[PDB]
Amino acid sequence: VYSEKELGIPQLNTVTPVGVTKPKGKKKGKVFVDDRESMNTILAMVEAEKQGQIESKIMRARQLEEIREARRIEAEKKEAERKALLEN
Amino acid sequence: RIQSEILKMVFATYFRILKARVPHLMGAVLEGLAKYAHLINQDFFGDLLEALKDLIRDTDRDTSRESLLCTVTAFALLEGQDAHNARSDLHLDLSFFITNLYRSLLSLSLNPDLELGNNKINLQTTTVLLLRCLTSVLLPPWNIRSVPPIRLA
Amino acid sequence: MRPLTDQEMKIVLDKLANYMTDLKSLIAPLEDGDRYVFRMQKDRVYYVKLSIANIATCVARDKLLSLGTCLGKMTKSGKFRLHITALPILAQNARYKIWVKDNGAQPFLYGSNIVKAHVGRWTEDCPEHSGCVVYNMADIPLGFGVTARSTAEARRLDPTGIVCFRQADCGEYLRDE
RNA sequence: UGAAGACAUUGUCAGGUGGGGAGUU
Repeated sequence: VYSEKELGIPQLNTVTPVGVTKPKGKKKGKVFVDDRESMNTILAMVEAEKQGQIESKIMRARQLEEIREARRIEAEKKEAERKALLEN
Repeated sequence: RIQSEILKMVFATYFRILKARVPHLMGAVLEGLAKYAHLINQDFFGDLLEALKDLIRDTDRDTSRESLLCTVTAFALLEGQDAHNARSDLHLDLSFFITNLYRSLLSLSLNPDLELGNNKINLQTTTVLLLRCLTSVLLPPWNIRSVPPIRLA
Repeated sequence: MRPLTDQEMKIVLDKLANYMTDLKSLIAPLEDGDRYVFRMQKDRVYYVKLSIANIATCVARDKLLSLGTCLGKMTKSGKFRLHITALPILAQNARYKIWVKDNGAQPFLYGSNIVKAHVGRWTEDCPEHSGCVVYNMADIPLGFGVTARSTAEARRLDPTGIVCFRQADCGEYLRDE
């Protein structure tokens, strides 16, 4: 058993998009996360994974919904940052 | 089978009153929900707490009594022995109601209608409802000497 | 000093979620319009206020040594490890708690796993391998670890049976003295 | 036309830092 990271295994296009890939052995630019909104999105996923299985259908929906609102706020915040930087 | 049929009709009426928000019936409905929640399926028990939270959030958007009525019901739901033993399994956390009761204490002081007034939920005085919530948080029937000291303070 | 990337923040919070409940409270805004952030300085993660972080930028990176509270370090293989320097954070919002008696506090501070004879108070409905914070009878946090058995299964265990695996103890402060 | 208020905001020099952005060997 050996890690796929250790082997130089090409990345494959699937239902999950590969996106823009980065060359190996080069500067993969650090994308810092420091906003409260960006931290909230990551935190919601972590909490959802730890909680795991919930028997209630409504309680399961609410856990998914709070991640959706966290994503929406982060996207709105980053959009406003782009507009301010582009305009001013 | 007949119990299931009656439970279907009894609970359907309870929820349709909650959706339409009849002011003179919500106290009676919440007593029924607290009385008969342990007779229904487990997965619906967590839904009842979530439905209570939406009612409180709607009133957060008279109004003081309705939010206190739901908070009394939520604690009375968990004070049952069956629901208490299923706390961990069914993910029944009352942290939302404890926090909401905490942020409302300052506003309730300024309210002048606190005194304009065998039941456990349907009580005519908002001050009485406040005392029932406070007794649940600070003097629970179960685990009375394991309560977090910070919450008490 | 630089803030965390999105991969690193996920790793740090995953380890913290193993031990604490309300991680939203960690990064929630304060009264004076300030908040706590995460910073990396020589593969060590630091929990510190944003105002302190901004005014600590004047110090050159080769001249900075500590900042706020140190949660732990990222290992060479990319794996976050908590340190006892993070215990005050862990105890504030601990999910599962274990209390050890006087006969178990001293062995724990020397670096031994808790056994049944040491436990004086459990936390009911605690799964097998969960993160717990260890206290003594005076509610003084001694450290943290991972539980060996479930609470129900630990009750029927032998007195000389491991109930918690040690991961950090306050005696490590004597190490770096 | 009303409100706040000589405080903010903003601007100019001198610095500290800069694992981020641009360029060069």
